[PDB]
Amino acid sequence: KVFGRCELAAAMKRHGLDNYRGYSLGNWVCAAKFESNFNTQATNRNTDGSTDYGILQINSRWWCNDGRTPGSRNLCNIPCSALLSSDITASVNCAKKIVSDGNGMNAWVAWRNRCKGTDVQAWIRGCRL
Repeated sequence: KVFGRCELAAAMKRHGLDNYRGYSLGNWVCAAKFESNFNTQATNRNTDGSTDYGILQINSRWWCNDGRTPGSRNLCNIPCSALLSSDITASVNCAKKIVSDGNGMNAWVAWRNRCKGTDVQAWIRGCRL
């Protein structure tokens, strides 16, 4: 599923990301934009052999099982395919664990490089929330 901007903002809010670990909703929407272009089915292979899955490009070395990432963990206790669903619950719950891990949203390289310190509120401009 490819979410609209304001649609994804509403979904993320419904599932408890707004101010989650102190990160306003705009941060999350911004992260999703640059990670996946709001596309739940986004996958991207990494040089290390792991793969990133879903709206927030969660990695298979630590977070989900895809059955092909040697020596990886599955800390979110989910198959990586769960992260490609039109229903974003698995991606959100897994993101909550990731952002709680120590480095906050810096875990998302695209967030650090493209969203961090910018006017992230712009991403929820005009949305019914």
